[PDB]
Amino acid sequence: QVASNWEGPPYMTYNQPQAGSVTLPVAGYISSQLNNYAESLNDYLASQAGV
Amino acid sequence: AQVQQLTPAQQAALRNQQAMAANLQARQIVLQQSYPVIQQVETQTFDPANRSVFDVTPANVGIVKGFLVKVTAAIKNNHATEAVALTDFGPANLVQRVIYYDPDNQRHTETSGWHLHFVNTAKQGAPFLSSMVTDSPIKYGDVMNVIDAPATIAAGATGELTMYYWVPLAYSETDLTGAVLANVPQSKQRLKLEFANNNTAFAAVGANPLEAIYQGAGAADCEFEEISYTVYQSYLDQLPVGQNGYILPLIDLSTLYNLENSAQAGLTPNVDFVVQYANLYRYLSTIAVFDNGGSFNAGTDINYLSQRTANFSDTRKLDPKTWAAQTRRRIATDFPKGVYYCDNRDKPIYTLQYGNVGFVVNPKTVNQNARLLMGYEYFTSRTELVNAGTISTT
Amino acid sequence: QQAALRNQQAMAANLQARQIVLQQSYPVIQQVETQTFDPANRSVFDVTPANVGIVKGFLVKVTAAIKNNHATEAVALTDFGPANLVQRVIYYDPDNQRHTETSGWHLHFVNTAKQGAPFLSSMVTDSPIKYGDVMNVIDAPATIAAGATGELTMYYWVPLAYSETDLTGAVLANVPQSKQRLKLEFANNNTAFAAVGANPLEAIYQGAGAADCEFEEISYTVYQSYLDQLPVGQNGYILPLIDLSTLYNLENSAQAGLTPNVDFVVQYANLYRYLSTIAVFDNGGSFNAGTDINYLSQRTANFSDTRKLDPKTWAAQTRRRIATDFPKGVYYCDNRDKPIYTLQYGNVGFVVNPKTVNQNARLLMGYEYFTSRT
Amino acid sequence: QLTPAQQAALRNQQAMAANLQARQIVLQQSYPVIQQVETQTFDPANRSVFDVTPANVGIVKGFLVKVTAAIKNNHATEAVALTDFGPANLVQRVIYYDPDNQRHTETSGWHLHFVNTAKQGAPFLSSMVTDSPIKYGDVMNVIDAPATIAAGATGELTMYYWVPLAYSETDLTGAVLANVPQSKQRLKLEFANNNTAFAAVGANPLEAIYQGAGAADCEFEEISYTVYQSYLDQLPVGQNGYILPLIDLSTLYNLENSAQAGLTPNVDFVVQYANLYRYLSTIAVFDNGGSFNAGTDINYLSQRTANFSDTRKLDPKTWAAQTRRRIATDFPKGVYYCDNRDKPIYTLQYGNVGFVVNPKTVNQNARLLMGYEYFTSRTELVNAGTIS
Amino acid sequence: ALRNQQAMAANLQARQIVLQQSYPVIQQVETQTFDPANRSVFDVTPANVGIVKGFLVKVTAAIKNNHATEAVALTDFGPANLVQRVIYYDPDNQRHTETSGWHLHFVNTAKQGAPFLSSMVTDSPIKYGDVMNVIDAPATIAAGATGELTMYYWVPLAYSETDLTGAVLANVPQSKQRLKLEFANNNTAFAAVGANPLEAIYQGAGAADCEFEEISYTVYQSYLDQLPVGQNGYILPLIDLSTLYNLENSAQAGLTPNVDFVVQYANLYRYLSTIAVFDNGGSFNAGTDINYLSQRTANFSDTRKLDPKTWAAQTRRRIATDFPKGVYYCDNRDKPIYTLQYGNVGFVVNPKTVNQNARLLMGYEYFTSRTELVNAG
Repeated sequence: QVASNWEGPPYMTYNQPQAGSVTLPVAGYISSQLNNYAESLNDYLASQAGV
Repeated sequence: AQVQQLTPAQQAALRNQQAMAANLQARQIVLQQSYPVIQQVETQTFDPANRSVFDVTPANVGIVKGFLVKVTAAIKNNHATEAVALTDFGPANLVQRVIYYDPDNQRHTETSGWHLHFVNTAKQGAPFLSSMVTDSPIKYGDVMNVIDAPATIAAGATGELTMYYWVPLAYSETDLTGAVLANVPQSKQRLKLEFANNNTAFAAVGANPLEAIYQGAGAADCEFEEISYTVYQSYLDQLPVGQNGYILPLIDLSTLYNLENSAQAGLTPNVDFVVQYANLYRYLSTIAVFDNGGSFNAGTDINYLSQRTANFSDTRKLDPKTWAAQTRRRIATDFPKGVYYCDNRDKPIYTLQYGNVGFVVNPKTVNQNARLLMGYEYFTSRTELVNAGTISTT
Repeated sequence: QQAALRNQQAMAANLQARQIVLQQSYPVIQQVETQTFDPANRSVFDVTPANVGIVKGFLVKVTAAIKNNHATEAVALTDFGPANLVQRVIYYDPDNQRHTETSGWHLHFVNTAKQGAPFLSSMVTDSPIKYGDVMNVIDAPATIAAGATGELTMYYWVPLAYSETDLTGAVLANVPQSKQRLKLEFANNNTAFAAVGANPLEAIYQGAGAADCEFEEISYTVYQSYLDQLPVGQNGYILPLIDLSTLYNLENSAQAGLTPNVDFVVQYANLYRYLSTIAVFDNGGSFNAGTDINYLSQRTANFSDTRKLDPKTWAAQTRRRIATDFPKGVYYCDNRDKPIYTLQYGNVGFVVNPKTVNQNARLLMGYEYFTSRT
Repeated sequence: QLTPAQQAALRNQQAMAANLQARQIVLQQSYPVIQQVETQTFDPANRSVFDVTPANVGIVKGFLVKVTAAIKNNHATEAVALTDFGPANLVQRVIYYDPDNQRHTETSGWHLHFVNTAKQGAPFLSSMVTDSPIKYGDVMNVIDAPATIAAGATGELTMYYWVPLAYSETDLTGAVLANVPQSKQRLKLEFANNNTAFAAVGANPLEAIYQGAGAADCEFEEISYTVYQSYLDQLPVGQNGYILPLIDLSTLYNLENSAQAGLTPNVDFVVQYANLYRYLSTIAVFDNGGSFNAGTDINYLSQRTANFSDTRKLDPKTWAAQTRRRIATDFPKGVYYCDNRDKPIYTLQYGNVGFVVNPKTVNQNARLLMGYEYFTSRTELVNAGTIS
Repeated sequence: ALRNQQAMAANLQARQIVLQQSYPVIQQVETQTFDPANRSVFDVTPANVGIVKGFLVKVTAAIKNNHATEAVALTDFGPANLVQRVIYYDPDNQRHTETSGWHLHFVNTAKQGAPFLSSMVTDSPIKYGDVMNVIDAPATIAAGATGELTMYYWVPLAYSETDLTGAVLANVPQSKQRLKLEFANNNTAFAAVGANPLEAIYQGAGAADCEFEEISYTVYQSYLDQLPVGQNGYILPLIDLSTLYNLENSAQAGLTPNVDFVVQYANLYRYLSTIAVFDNGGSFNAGTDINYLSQRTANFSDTRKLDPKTWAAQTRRRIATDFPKGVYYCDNRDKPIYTLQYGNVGFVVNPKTVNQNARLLMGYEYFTSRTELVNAG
């Protein structure tokens, strides 16, 4: 039982920045990445749902 | 083992080495990703003729490091012709007792205000929150009056005291031993504060000025007016949640950093009076007050002070001036009249049998109601701290 | 993140090279300029330092010969006193980059804050051996009577490196076309003697006879502390590269617009990593020992306060750092264990909630911070 | 490889790494013990030079010497007053010798006090005056002396001296190994007598304690001394025997003093660092013919290197400003301190180093009293290539 | 177990070889005369030869009474208060005996069976008796007179001359043994009228002007040279040499009348004897201020609960006389008191009259094992 997107309990880790993380980027930036934007939303929702 | 009973390499073998490698790794994660916050949690003004003991509820936030207690007092004299003068402990006798219970209902620190003030002095390296006198033409010095008390309250005058107490939970800002986790919806955590009455804060001429604040001929009519106080909680916010909850140093939050105190009696002149250090504590400092029957002398009633061990008898055994010379290296002054300090921070006393290490006073003149008022400072650990549970709302 | 391992491997190679320079080189301190002048003619002077080695600071010695030419009245020393002898100090890098642009009283207070004691003062002890005020390193008379002449002296440490063991902010001045520079402005006869009822902020003496006080001379001497005999390898100099890339700066400002019982927020700049903060509540030419401020705080971006304290409890935090109190009106905030970066945790500001605000009341804000290009 | 200059540099790098490893094993596993070795009360009119035998136990770190004294002014009307060195002149000379006849310290009384001050950051065993209403301060009178002994009065003196063997409590450099069977160690102590501790009005008050118009009738009553030995016990034992820092115990931390004469006004007066020591500090006392001034008789103090280049050359008020950065006060009137602990002076790195004083005023019988503090080790001196 | 009976049988065989092949030597270590107004504490450093068995300390003194009219008289502890405190240290800086002078003297009496180095009065017409004055002191010293004192101490390391348990093997490469000696001085040896005569030598109305003129001491060292060598090295008793025979004194206070005051045997040692000195506020009484003495186990069973005259009757069976007033001896040499968890056997005294500053001075001798149990590796 391991999950590739599990960052911990989702009510405790949803607004938590990561370890190094001086400045965070945005998850998507037609004008920029599009299928990387859609997979950055699917990976976040898989973290909040646990596989 | 030649001097100590447990010889720090073989007292490290009595501890889990895999559990303390994981404990130091979790402490440096916490100190890297958290933020020091200090918040006011409780304020109250009272008259001590009605109520003097107060339970203060601290906030259930982060990992708590300690409490800063500001006590302000106003004192009326109300005598016809006589004045009173400040004692040696003085404004540090504004708090008579301080007790802290953690979120697990485990008692942490239980001592008086004079002993809490001296451990606050001894860990700084100077008298606590004081301003030294210098030659500088730039106006430094006593501007804000952090700790302040009048030296003499005349017949029909009012004095204003101010005193600060640091109630330690964690040992230092880096060593998080004795800190408690309070990031919980509810906890059995309180801070009990006993304050000075009109009975215990004024002593007449001849009485024991140990817990008193002012002493003089006009002390029978001296009254308090207000003993307003303020509590500040110092904690670390934004704990580094990893997988399965908070990343926590488990051995650090299960160890207690305690500040108990005691009172030993039974002294006779020109023989050793040994006070046994207790079993299974890790002693860090010892403070002895030689209450010689309501009189306090500057070393002139002690032959020698010592720290003794069962095998290897005396580890230090010094004159009252030579004992005070070891103290002047640490706090850059010496303690008040009758107070003797012993530092054991680089080699803590942890001795696995009861009376194996003791503290010795060899007095040379002993009055009737003579006693030693011991004050200790130590680490202990009775509990283990397995990992916790989460919510997972449906 | 894979990019946080190389920026920690670059710190490990930098700290390996810092302990090579500090262990295998020579600390030199040599006099670069000295000059004696009359402040009626000029009071702004430029000092060309030596371009050698790794410069890690300047020691500035300023003397003065103030004479009171009044008929009957005297003047007395202000609270800032001889720390207002240098009005401003500006340092420029060999690449003509400005490092430190603070004033004189703020440079003295960071010198106080980095020592743990009042800067270059002798503490009074009980010792029978005659220690104490023997040499008068920092000295000024308390009063100057009518017809008298007071001799002043004052020392400033202008820092480049952070400390003696930490070479962060230091300057490598072995460059060919060096533009290294140290500006200095001094007190003339218009900014050092205030009348009664004036603002004694930048003044030195104040009293009923300040209308006829004047300087006779001001002499200055600059000493440069640097590291000579740097380790040379096969590929060249062995240097702490991201220690000389970092600046260590000291700035001051002046904010206005204070309202009673209203919070006054001064925002921290997002590009700096602030180490300390000094706030001087100048309440219209009047200074008070906390009796005109409700609280002081360090508020974050949302609304969250981190140290919201009474002015007596704020002073209790500085007494376990510098072991005394700053003069009345001066408030110090220490952030050396965790610097205010305000780029990795929101927009932090500095709050003063005043109780009483007079006309033309301002809030002077001294800063101390690191700066790089990360 | 194969060159004895770099073959010796490789095994010196391995011996230094094994020494720093064995040191922190000792400082973690040992226990600090301090115990009394000798106490004696005497009269300086009979005898004033004493020799003390310390115990050969453990690793000896140093000695704490309490000196107590009583002084009566038997003059009819005139009083005396303290000098600037004061009760530090109760001891005139401290000499320590190894169990291998290696001299460690030969300070005077005043020079040992100033090194104790400069290694603390404050005047030695003093109490700072604070604003606290809790009665801290001067309670026990650890170092005490009356400022004035009137005609017919009596004054009690107290003084403490740390005689260092090891460098600090975390650096065991200069400490004496004594848990092996060897000869006895020797701690000689010369005290002040009735000829050296009272000076008339006009005499040189360098090594005096009191000075005044009634100093001809002043005398000692008693001098007591107690010596405590500070050492480490329960030393760790490894598989090959004791685990000891082998080049820290064979290094000497020493505290010589000296003097020079022949000073000319506005002419640089050089005192060379003679031997191949690693000098850590330097105290210059400008005895200007019995007069002691606060920098007004010196143009500049300096330190030169082999190519005549000053590596520091400061005003006397700027020389004292660097002193206030370390000990948070000024040394007494005429005493000049030079800190070199971060980079010790070593006359094999950049050539011959000297100490320069350019005097402004020079009186008759003027001299410069030096005090050194240095390391001494055994110099390995391999041949590099050619012999001719 | 049989690994403790076999290892003890090899210890007793190796002790009989040492006691039959070695030669007893007693030789002088150090002599010194001093003024106690100058120095009082002396550290003696004997050589490391053979198997050390103990030290003989001869103390000579001279007391001058400079009072005008009044005289002083001897206390009950007498010349045994010449040495105030004696400490021995191992070659490995391990303390062995850390007791006082009067307690060392009474253990010397208890090990002999008679007052130590005394001569008994007999009916013989041949002039035996007090010929040499081995231990001697005048009874009084008049105003203007001078008295000569002589007193011998035996500092023991081994238990007896046939039992080498407790002895020190000083053929070790560590360091030199030390013998620290605190002597009396002018602030200890003379007590006024009504003062505490516990550690004084003379007491009376002229004690404010009694001064020491000189104290001289001499230290002898009894050791066993000519040690037997076997096929593998020194034949040695490994349990007898890795065992300390120690003498230690203590002090307890806090007594109230008709209440059992209990002094607990701490310190998991094998206690061989106990000496209790009832100092009832500077007054020493012959059993008239004590109800009984006992040795109860765990508040559980008295084992020798006796009144003070039957307690002294067991002492006359042992040392053929009585110890002085207030001194009470308890012998446990046949069955040594060996507590095994802390708080297992106590010593009880029920007083009858308790004055101010009344205390109880304990003195123990015991066997114990040390650390670094390697047994001559």
